[PDB]
Amino acid sequence: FLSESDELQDPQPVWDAEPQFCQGFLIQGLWELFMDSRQKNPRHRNSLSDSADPFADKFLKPLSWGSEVLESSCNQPSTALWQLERFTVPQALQKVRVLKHQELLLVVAVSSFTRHVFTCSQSGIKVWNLVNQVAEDRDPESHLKCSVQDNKVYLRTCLLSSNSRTLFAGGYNLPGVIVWDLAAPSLYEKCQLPCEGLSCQALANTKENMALAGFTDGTVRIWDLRTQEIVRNLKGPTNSARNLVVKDDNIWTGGLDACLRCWDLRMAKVSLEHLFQSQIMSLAHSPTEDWLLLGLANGQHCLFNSRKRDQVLTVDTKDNTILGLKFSPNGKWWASVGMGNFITVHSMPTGAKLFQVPEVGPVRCFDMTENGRLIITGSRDCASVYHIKY
Amino acid sequence: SLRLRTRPWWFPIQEVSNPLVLYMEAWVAERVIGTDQAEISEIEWMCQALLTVDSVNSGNLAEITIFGQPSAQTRMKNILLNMAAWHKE
Amino acid sequence: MVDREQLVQKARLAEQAERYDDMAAAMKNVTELNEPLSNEERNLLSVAYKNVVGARRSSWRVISSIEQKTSADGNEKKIEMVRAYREKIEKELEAVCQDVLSLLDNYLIKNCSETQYESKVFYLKMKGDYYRYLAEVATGEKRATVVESSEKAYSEAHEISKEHMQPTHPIRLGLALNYSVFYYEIQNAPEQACHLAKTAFDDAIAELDTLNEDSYKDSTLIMQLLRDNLTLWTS
Amino acid sequence: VDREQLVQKARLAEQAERYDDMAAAMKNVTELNEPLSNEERNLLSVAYKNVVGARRSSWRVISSIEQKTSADGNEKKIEMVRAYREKIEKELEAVCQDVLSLLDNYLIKNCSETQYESKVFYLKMKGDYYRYLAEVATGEKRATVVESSEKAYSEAHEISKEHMQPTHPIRLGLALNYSVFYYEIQNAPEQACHLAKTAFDDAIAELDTLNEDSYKDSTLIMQLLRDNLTLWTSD
Amino acid sequence: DLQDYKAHVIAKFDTSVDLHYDSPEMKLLSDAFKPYQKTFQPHTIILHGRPGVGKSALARSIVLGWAQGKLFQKMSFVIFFSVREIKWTEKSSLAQLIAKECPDSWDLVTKIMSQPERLLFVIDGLDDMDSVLQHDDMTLSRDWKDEQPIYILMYSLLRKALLPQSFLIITTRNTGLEKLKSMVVSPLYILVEGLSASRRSQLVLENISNESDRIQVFHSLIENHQLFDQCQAPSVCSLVCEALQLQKKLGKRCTLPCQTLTGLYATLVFHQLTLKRPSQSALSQEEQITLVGLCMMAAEGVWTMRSVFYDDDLKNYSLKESEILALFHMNILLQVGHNSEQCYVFSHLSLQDFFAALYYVLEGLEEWNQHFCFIENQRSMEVKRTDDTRLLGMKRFLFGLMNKDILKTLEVLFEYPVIPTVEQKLQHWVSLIAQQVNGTSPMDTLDAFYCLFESQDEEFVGGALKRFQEVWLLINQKMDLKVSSYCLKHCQNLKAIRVDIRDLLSVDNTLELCPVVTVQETQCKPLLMEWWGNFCSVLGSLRNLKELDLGDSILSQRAMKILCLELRNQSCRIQKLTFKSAEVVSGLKHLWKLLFSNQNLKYLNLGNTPMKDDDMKLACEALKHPKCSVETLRLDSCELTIIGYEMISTLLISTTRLKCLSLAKNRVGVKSMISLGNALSSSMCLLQKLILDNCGLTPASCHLLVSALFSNQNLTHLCLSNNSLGTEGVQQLCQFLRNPECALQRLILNHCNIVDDAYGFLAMRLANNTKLTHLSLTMNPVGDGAMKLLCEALKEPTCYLQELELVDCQLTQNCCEDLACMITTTKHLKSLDLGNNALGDKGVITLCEGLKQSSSSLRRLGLGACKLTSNCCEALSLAISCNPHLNSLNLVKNDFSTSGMLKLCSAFQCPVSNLGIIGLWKQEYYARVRRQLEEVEFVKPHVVIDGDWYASDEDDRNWWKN
Repeated sequence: FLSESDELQDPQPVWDAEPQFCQGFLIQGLWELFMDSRQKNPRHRNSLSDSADPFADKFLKPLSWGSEVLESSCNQPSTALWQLERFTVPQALQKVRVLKHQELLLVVAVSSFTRHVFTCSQSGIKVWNLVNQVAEDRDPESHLKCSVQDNKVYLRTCLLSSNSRTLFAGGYNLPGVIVWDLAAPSLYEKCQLPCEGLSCQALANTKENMALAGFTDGTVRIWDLRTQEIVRNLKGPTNSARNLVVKDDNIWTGGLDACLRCWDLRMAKVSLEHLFQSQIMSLAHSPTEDWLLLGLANGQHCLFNSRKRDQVLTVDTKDNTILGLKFSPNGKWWASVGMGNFITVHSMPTGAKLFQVPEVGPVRCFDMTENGRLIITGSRDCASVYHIKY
Repeated sequence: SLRLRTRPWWFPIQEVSNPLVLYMEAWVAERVIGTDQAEISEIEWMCQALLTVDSVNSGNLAEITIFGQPSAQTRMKNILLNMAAWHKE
Repeated sequence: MVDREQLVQKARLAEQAERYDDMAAAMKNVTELNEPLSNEERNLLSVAYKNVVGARRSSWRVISSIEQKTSADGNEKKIEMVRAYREKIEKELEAVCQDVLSLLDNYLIKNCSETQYESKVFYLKMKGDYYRYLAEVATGEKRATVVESSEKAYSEAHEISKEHMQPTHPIRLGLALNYSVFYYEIQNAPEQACHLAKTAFDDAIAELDTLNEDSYKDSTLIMQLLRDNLTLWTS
Repeated sequence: VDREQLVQKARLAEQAERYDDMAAAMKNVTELNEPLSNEERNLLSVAYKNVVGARRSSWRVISSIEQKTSADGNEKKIEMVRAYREKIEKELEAVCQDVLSLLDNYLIKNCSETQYESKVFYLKMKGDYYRYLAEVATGEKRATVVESSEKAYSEAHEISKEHMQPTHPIRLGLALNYSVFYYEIQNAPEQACHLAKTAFDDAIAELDTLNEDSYKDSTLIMQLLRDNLTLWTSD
Repeated sequence: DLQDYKAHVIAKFDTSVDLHYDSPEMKLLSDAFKPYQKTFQPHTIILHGRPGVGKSALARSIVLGWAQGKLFQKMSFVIFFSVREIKWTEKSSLAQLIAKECPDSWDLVTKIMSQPERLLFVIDGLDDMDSVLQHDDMTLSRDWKDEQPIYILMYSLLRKALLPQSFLIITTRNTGLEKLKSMVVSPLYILVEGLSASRRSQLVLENISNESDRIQVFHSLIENHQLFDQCQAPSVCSLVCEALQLQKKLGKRCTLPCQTLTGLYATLVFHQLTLKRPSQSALSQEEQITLVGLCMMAAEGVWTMRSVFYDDDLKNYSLKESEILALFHMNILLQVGHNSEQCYVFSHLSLQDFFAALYYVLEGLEEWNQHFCFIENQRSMEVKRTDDTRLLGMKRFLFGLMNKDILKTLEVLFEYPVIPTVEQKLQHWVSLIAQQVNGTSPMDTLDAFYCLFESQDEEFVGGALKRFQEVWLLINQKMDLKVSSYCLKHCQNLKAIRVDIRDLLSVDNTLELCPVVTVQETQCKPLLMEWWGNFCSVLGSLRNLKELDLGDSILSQRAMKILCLELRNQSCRIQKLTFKSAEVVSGLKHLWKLLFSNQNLKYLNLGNTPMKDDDMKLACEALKHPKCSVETLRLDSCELTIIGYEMISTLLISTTRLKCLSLAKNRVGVKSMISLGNALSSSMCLLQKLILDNCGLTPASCHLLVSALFSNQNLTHLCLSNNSLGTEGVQQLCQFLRNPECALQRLILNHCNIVDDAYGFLAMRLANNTKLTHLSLTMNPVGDGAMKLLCEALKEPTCYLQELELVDCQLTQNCCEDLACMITTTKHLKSLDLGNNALGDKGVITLCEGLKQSSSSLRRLGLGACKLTSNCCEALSLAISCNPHLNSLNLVKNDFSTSGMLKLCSAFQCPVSNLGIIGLWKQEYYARVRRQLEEVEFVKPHVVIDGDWYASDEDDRNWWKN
């Protein structure tokens, strides 16, 4: 049937507890000796029935110093030119760690410069370090909260600056956009960035020392970071600023009205308009080329030229609603997450699918390191760390 | 018999166990360190390594301790060596 | 009471042993007690009768698909035999559906109170489903009668749930999906089905972020069931 | 009308996945006529195989639950679980006895000297159903069925090994079932492994004999034999 | 009543009256409380430190100096309570806790109502409590007078729920932070260091025996970081000095090792046992029980993150402090209580770790548990979140206790032979590290080397290191060189080694050569150079070593000279020397000198290193020398000048053993092309493999090259990848291939754009050709028509081609039926690659018709990245179910569903198929498919299922890429 519970969530990916560390193996071996000293005082029959109808220990390499894995690269069918080798493409993802947040995850950030991981849920932000050699982690370096400030406040989004010195957070009932300082000897809140009666749901930072956000009612506000006064206000339709991309001098905005707008900061006026067949759920911009990537609600991946602005072109059609999108540091491949248990990778020139990795449930967010070595993906309440094999 | 230092929160506790120890001339090291903390903290943040300089030695020497992962230790060591060579020459 | 608890335990055991006839009989005996049903027993009854009806539905579909080809072939004895077998399957399915509907009408659709809305919407949706199941295998004026009864129950459920539940509620989403399916298959109104599915999906997306954590999985599952019928019908 | 109509009725029941109807129809066929054909015997095997497999899986799950629960020793839950398990056991025993009575009264008796495939097939079925009865019995009742199963299995195995080619699917299946019986029912740390090893080696020596006609089932049975052998060697 | 409290605290702190000296560290602690940065004003300060530096003394000094002036002012109370005494199981509230800790100054209401503004809680030694910390939403008391467990009140105070705005200072060790750092809000971390780096060296050198080569032992002591850093505690430094003095006194009686902190740590415990029994005799029938109980209690404390033992922790192990003191001669257990509770502790955690290790050594000799009354409510299934940070000391001691002369002493003491069962477990662990499928991890290799060097034994180490056969080493400390040199002598099966020295040996400056207490220079040598020489000698002395890789080393002139000198040894059997990605430009002269001294050296990868005219000249002379035996020379990415090419030509035309030459990734001039052609066309040039990819080859240069190669009759392998080749060039190459006495076997044209006419020439040549077996045609614009031409040429019985590569050729489903026909008809082809073509489900289904017939000798088929859905899985399974000749198969970069993967797995299970290599990333599928693949690997133990399909190399396919 294509009727109620029509083959929904029928399978289940039994996640492995992933013990493959030699040090842990030795520790467990030494530990069982105490138990055995204290103690003193399969397949059934596989007869004539088909089994194809669904109803030497291997150790993973550790993440040395929380930076690299120290292995050897895969072979290629042919050699590559110097320019050809300048850009590489992944081939597989190997899970190395699991971070145990205690609540439903909303946002993740990495900043591999300082080897940290920030996980943001609706109650607070947990900070983890990647140098802790453990199969699964359940004790963060810090746990920032803001609930005690007011009666009942929610957190929606968090942002990490490019130079890894400032953290931004925004939510529903807060009196502002909280700012934390990361380069100080102590982890403390610095500014407030007032936004009295609005829900943030989107944040962005600009290299000219300015911050900006796009609220639910369509308002896009810009603040000066060094003095915390409102610089500019822009207004659009409701539920039309759920995504926000900043470029050299333009703001690209997309939301649930299926319209892509381009605000110009000098004149504070809309310069472009475009319609789409479904709601825009994700936006991204390539770091090297002039391509804007749009992930629609009906499963379409669309590429748009941010300079020529000639026309859009659909590359790949996923089967599920896209929630997250990000480009590689060299702008040669992208990753996509959605509601369909899979993390997908696509190449740049044509959007051809490279590989997939199953997950336990709807994947809401993910992030990538600046050196293109790790991928953090948070599905239900745990953030999984993946090492990219080139 | 006791030395105190401020450990920034972003520096992991796992990397205070295998320091790099070296010795230079105190006459260089005094002007190497200077007086204030601003650019010292900035350099520590940039290199992701901690630096400690002591002068309580045989009388004219500089005991230098560098913390962090080997890449950071190497970066700080090269910075110190190059700047000391430029000072002496 | 003690009999209620032991019957519930027996139904759960039969669920473990995949004896859905026994589990459905146990749930019927439970609900014959004229006592309000909790969420767990409601889900158990729904699952039992859904499986029991679905088995016969698949059997009838396969038999009819073979029978149309055999009729195109044209051997009279084969026609007679396949028709008799189909009529037997239809009689079994009709008896099951009629029992479910009579039990639904007699006790638990009327024991509910006015302040209770989730139970009312649940039972009206079940009424609509189990009348659509009869409609699928009906001909003549009885087909029209079961169709209008299903329309009545479904419309009442939709009206009740429109102004009392969050659009991201699993019950509301499931009711919208079953409405769209009924329009597309029984009433043959693809434009109405597509409009309704698109509206429900857009309403759910509007407040997807607010969605609470426990119902997040169920609402996501039903939403992904939607937009697939939409894609198929648009294509 | 009679047996031809019953045969196509069994075909329809198989296609619609209602194995009880197949079992009733082919019990009727066997009682009606003494001889039987190849396809008829195959479908007769398949229907009862599916029925007994369903009952066996249910019994295994219920027995596992009973064994897990017996640690607590609650005097009220244990009674109901035991009664339910005995109900399942009575169902399974009735099915097995019906099959065995049918075999004895019609299939074995009507086989003549020249027929060998039929004799081997029916004796293998008799051994299988006696084993199915055995795996739920305890005491002298278990001993009687165990010895009867072993007798039937050996009587079939002799004829199979001294007349049939090793690559025959019936011979391979009999070897697999006999090895499983040895390993599971009474005892075979080495006996079952030896029998499986010789059967697999004989089959693999002259695989070119099996050609393409029986490629699928022959390779499937050989794969099952290799899997069982590897598991037993590891354990 | 403030004066009374101040006088009381001064009187009660009568533990020291000498350390009350104001110091710059005290100034830093005092002024660090002021608002940091612009304006922050931190409220919590946490003091780190190793277990045994003066932290508790510092806290007591702070609270004492408060009630004297000249310290923290603007504060009302400095309430101090050590957590060691309390048992974290007392319902006492905070107010009554202060009341019970205050002897006679009740002042209940007055103290409650006077100063709810500015307190200063000084909590001491909270480093334990880590195990008992429930950390499961503990109740957060908001005010005093709350009857709760004192640990609950402590957690609430930590979380700033009890009396907010009150300052506090905490003291812990670098192990209790694991759960504490996430419970405090905006803390300030002060790290306190131990004695010094020079004071420790001086104190260690003062107690050296001074009778033999002692500088080696001194350096092996002061360069071991695990020993030196732990020696920050003055107690540990005193113990080390005492052990050194004892070993000096017992010159010959004591034969235990004089390093590793287990050789010298065991002399104290063993020698300082009793005074009676002058001969070697057993302790007693009871002292053994006392020792076992003490050891097992220490081990239990280590495993349960506990360092304070109460009376209940005793009397269940049948232990008594008088018995411990009688058994030993010092105070192993110290009492730090002042009331009914005693709360004994070990003197430093090192002793606890040592006894925990010793329990493992001596636990199976007798049945000890019969003397114990272990209940603990069925041992609480014991849980632990210990990880591995605090078990490092116990692991190191356990490894070090396997050394002989320690087991012998224990055997003497216990009158029973001691053969612990942990030894085989450790050996098995090291073996499991040694054998890994995808190479060995350098971190685990170095960890195992450290643990093995810890036990200065020979049989144990030799038994551990037996199955390595390949080693990857990262060297960044001198102790790493030391332990690697020690451990490599017993690696007899080692075949290949790779070593990376990123920083350690890259500068030649004898300035910071530890000038604090440096010994006389005349009878000494730089320590780094000496240890590097020792490591190189160990490398050169091995017999089965064949491959040496220098990784990312930045070796300098002196290091390179030493390495070459050690490699010039007669016993060296190194065949391959790889210098790619390493800086060796400094010691190229020494490399040239080494070239003609070792006759076993027959390979030299010298890529990415710039070469000059003089260097090329010296290399040419070394190659021309009769003593040389180099056959392969890779010279890619080097900046070859014009003047180097005539030298290369002269070397080629002279007498040499050179066979393979690589000149990749460097522009070849037109003028130099004529010299290369003159060298190549001569009859005295015996060269078999020439690699010229990524070169600046124009059509004219290619024409010159082939024209020169016309008369050559020795070259058998030729690669021309990433070059511009025209139709005239392909025609000339075909003409060269036409004539007899050519003897060309492998031809690689990998990125030369080829036009359809040239495919016509190639097909005409392949129609009737011999001596040619491998043809690589990847990444070329060859279409369906040229594919038809090639298959028609291949169908002829007079074709001996063996391998065809078409990985990224523009092929579609229009040629798949022709390919199937060619596969069926042919009888010599065995390897076919189709890597980036859009054959689709229809193309693969068409190909399967010819694939399944098994009428050919096809063994290797590449079907990766062909856009295959689950529709073609039926045909693929049918083809591979009945095909006993297939051996390898590639299936990566394809979209397969669960049902298709299940069908493929069922096909793999078939006994007929003999697949040996399968290309699949098993982590891209669901649990059911993963279990099926695991079952396949379980049934067939020789099948390799890995995604690196091109890693497998049966024949020399990658000869041009090394």
